[PDB]
Amino acid sequence: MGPGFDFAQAIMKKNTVIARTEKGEFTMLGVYDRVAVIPTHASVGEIIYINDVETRVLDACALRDLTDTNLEITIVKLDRNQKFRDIRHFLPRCEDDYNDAVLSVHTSKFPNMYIPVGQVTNYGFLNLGGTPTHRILMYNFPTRAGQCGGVVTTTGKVIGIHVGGNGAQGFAAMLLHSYFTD
Repeated sequence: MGPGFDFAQAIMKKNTVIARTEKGEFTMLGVYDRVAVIPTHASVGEIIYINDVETRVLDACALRDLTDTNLEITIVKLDRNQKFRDIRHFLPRCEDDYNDAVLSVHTSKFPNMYIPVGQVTNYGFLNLGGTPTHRILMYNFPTRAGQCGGVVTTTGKVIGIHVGGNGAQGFAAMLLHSYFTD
């Protein structure tokens, strides 16, 4: 409808795939080459389905910060015959707060979904399903089941992926440029 949705659509149309594990279907953001991200609670194994194709997982790494605390991001390298558009230059370098964000989701259940979630707070510490977690972003939108892996954007920046909510508020793990230095 406007410039927020335009930037979000540009990311969804070229840099997402539908990932399916034993724990369900997730929006998965492709970042560069064959490297993508997914919430750690997706429990990625040796095999994953990508747009319903059986795919070997070449590597998977559940990130923690230097305090040894969960970040709820898993970086996955996919045995795929095709590279993602490199979007590392849209990633923020530091932890920050943001105005006017969009959460975008694409699964079987919720195709072509775009939610204007508004202002984003650097929340920091969250007990997320009983796991201490750092680098959490918070938005005052009642997000639901099926939205995990959703991409959080502003005009010009890809800032996080949706990892849960409490019924009133939604929560995303930060994406930083330093996670994807090759």
